[PDB]
Amino acid sequence: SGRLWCKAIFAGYKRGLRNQREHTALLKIEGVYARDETEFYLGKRCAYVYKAKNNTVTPGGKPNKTRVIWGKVTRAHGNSGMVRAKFRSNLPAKAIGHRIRVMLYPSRI
Amino acid sequence: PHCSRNPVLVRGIGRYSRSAMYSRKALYKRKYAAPVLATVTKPVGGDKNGGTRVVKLRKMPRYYPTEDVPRKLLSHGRKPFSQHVRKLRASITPGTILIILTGRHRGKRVVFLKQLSSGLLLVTGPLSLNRVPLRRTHQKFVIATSTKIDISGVKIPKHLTDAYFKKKQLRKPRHQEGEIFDTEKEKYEITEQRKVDQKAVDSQILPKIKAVPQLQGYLRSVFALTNGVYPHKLVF
Amino acid sequence: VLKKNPLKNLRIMLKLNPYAKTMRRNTILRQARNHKLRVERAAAALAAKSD
Amino acid sequence: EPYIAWGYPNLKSVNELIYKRGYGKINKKRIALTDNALIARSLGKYGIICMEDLIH
Amino acid sequence: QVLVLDGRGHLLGRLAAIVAKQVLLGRKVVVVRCEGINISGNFYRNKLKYLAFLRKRMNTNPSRGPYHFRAPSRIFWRTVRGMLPHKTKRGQAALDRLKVFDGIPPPYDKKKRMVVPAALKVVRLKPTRKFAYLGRLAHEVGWKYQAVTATLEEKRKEKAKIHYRKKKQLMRLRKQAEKNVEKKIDRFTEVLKTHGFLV
RNA sequence: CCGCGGCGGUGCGCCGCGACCGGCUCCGGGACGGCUGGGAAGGCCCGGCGGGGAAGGUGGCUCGGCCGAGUGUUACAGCCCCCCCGGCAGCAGCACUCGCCGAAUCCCGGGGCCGAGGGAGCGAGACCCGUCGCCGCGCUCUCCCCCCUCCCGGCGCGCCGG
RNA sequence: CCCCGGAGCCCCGCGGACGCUACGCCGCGACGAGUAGGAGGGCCGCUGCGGUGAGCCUUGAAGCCUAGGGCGCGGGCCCGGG
RNA sequence: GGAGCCUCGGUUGGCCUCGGAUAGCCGGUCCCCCGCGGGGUCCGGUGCGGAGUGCCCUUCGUCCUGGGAAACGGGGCGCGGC
Ligand SMILES: [Mg+2]
Repeated sequence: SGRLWCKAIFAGYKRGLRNQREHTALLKIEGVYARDETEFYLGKRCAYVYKAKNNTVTPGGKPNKTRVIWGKVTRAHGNSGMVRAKFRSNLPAKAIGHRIRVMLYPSRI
Repeated sequence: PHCSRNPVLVRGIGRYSRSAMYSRKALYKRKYAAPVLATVTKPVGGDKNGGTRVVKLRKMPRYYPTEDVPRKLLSHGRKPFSQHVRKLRASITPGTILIILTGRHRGKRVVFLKQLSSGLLLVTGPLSLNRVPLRRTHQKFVIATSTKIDISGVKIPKHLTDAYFKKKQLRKPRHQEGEIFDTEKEKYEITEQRKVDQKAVDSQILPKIKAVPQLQGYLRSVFALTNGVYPHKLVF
Repeated sequence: VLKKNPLKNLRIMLKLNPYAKTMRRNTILRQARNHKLRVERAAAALAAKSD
Repeated sequence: EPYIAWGYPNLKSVNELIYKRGYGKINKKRIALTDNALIARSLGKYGIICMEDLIH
Repeated sequence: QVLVLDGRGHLLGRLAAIVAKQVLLGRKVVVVRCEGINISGNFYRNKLKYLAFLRKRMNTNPSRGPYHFRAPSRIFWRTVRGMLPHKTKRGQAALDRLKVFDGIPPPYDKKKRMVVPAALKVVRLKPTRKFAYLGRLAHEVGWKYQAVTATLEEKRKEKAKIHYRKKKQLMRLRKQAEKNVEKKIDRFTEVLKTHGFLV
């Protein structure tokens, strides 16, 4: 009857200084700030929940305006709890600093 | 009718030798001294006039498609889903408490019963407590909380299985045109044998969970993450 | 043919080298014997600490 | 020297380099060593007929 | 959902980098009491730094050229703007997210404010070194309202002293109530200390 | 037409799961070799021997309540440290993680990601298919025996016979 | 100690494609920068001619426009509407 | 009190002392001063802060009836006043 997802930030894409690989997203999960503690979220199903103008379908309910872009948390990113994800569709790059949802049900523990 | 002689030392690796298995299987003393155009193949028929007809069981086809795909290379290792090995996680034991995460029963705490014969977890929250039926779940979609009741002295019915938890709608031969064919009828029954099974299972579960203090309150509660609570921090 | 790794595939390792069967039968049986002997030494050490 | 790193390897090093990276030159082609028959056909007149003979 | 940071005792660029990163990560940050920001290196060094910044100006039209903000809140806004990619839309959105104040306004004086020890002077500078207050720096460059802000902060320190006196009175009532009730919550207090509370 | 009975391409779209393989990236364990055939260390200390910082002392002073603290003065051993005469399981480069090289003197198990694309029956009465090389193993053509025994049978929850 | 109008087989020395525009199909291995320049292939494009399509067409040719469906790495091409 | 268009962010809140860094927090104030409160002296409790942001506060299934511990609490965007 409450929240079943963890707060995270789409901090940007996999990029160098002047390059950009848009097929890999960088995710900052709130609460974890180290490489040792981000081993829990390896493989978790993640999504960017947004909404638009036109009504679209919804599994298990009436059609609404909300939409998602699903994905999968691939591996960690560099010593500070930053983690990587590869979505099945690329993010619009308007989601910089907005919430994404890392769920809890590729549960292995 | 004899079983396996060598034990499973490492999976895919025999235990003793070639020679010790030779001595045990005893290929010694088992040194064995052991060194058409006219008739029809398979008709089954008979007739009154002209004698008995020679029929052709499994006759030749009447149409061949003008293009077709060839055969395959036998794929060398593939087994169907009914012949797979069934895995279990180390935290899921018969008698634990599970947090269901993905269904419409979302965040609920369920006394776990047993692993079925299809890889799907059997699930029975008490219907008086948590409003959960006899329901299947999956291991990947469930956080297994390490709270284990004594459950080994119950009698689960054997007739409930993957063939028992199966949907039966969407039949073919209807008229298919109009305002018909499964857009109507709006419902699905409860099939009161399911009710009798639910009563016979939770009447054995409930006196073994009302002995532990506040356990029924923990089962009637629902799981939800809040501020300052992170799953890499809390232990379950 | 897809090259399967002999260090990860035991029957490919046996197709290239049939003595790897005994090479992996030993360091399982001998290491199990040595682990049993170290558990027996630890039990004798606990008996000496109790005595 | 300044463009290479060279050293004296070990038996397990030769084992990884021949089993995991076993690529032979048969008819000027880089063919994987998925069978002992390849080495037995190529070096059968030299006494090296298997992976173990080649490693030795 | 909004951080309220205190500018008292926090270093200028050390605080500005953390504020810039946390605002680019999509979070509303309100940095307040920015005349209490101290800058490492003594006052003549920091004053000649800002006077050289004042000397850097456009020759043909200085109204078109560099805008030299004297207030300490706008100096902090400038040193976060120099760290944000402010030529882009996400940098302009970050500048819209950041709200910086001189003194501390009545929308934020009755809020619990945060302290960053990763940008604080006692943590970062050696105690034998020197520093300079941004309030004194701004007042001797030309910012007008140090004294008005000082009187308003004196008024709200009196008000906060009254509030903290009332909080101490509520806390002594809470402690004497726990002393009265610890005979009838004997098995309510014990089940918190067997799991790790009140000890 | 009732059959998802067997084969083949498959689904209108959105998906999920299982097992297996290839490439990776990590984790938890187990046991082994060499050394100065490891160095110091952990335990009981024994009969001697020399030297040095300076202690339930001696003792100039200071600070307090016969007693405590600081400083300095000769310096024994009853505060300790180092070296020689000589010896006992007690060690595993050790989760008392004090610092190496490592591996036919080496192996097991687990977690996360990515991808599967190649298709050796186009026969008229005879299967629209298996499998080739490697490690095995189960049955049978050899016969016995012990235990758990579940579909089933018998007897009073227990026992007896695929 | 027999024939395969059929031993029935991972191989059929008995005729032998679904796979064969042999200028075709198929299987491995390595490689892939480029100006000036050189060579090859265009079922890329324009115009006219000799053959050819029992070719297309007032029940609508060429040309032109297109917020449509597409194909080819590409040169460009085939349809849908006016 | 009503559907119906557009644009979006969200997924409990924290309603507050100043202050020092070679120190600080909390008491009664038996003792004293100043305008019930503040300040000073002595004393007592913790100080890698449990009078803890490594923190605190709210439960996030419902209703039926019939007992125990606790409570005279809550509500009608409750009406008028300070
Ligand atoms: Mg919503």
